[PDB]
Amino acid sequence: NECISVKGRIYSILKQIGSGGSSKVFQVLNEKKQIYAIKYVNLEEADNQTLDSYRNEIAYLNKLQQHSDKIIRLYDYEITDQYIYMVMECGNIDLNSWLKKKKSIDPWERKSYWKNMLEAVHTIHQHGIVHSDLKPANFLIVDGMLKLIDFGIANQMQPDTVGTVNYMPPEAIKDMSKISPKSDVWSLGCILYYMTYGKTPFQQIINQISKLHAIIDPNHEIEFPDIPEKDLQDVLKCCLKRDPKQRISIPELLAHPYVQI
Ligand SMILES: CN1CCC(Oc2ccc(-c3[nH]nc4cccc(OCC5CCCCC5)c34)cc2)CC1
Repeated sequence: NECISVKGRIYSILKQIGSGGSSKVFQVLNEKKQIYAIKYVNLEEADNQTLDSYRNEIAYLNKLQQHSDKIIRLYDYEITDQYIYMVMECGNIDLNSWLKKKKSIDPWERKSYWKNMLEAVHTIHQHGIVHSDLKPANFLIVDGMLKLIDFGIANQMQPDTVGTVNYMPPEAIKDMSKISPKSDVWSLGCILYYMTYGKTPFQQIINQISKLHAIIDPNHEIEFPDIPEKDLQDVLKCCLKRDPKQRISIPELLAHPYVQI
């Protein structure tokens, strides 16, 4: 029996669903037994740039509430010099844990999930935000629809019940600015590829250094096996174009036959 108090309201912890460096996400219940997700951030041992990323993430989450329902709802928040408490809507499961369960994915559900992802990422791009680290763990399944959890400004968190380089665009590897909204298109294309063939475009390469070479290698042809949905095979080919200027954009993806027909 452990509780959390946010802006006068008391919440009862069900379980810890996520943990990072200084952050924790809990599944909670209010006095009316309504479910919520609370993110706790310990600021006692936090630097100026780490503090600023959490401030910028809260600000953008609050602002982008009214612009799209495909962005996680932030009902309330408490921020002091010692901690951060964020009262958010609780989802059923994240897209990474849902896809790891394998099974059979319906073409109607995959198309509906892809539309939600395009809308969420489109909304953040319109307000000058480029995620740059999109992965299925950044998306949540709530009321049968996908919702974007974070905008990639603050630190990423691991589940509770090691990250990936599979969704990293070739521009980010060719660099170290070349990062633009097109970098998120590649990462979205990798998630859709995983939703279509049951694996990411470079999942066959278990080695991580040999994987990084394959993403930037033009001779390393990405396999696109034939499927009944021909419009789906085209979006995947257009999203996974190594040249960012030749790669399809979000406004072009929203007018593509795969989401319109
Ligand atoms: C492994 N397991 C976990 C619980 C459950 O799935 C989730 C339920 C709720 C949620 C969530 N709701 N609101 C949320 C608001 C912010 C963050 C959130 O999670 C972050 C982190 C949680 C673990 C996976 C990566 C993202 C949030 C998310 C996963 C079933 C599977």
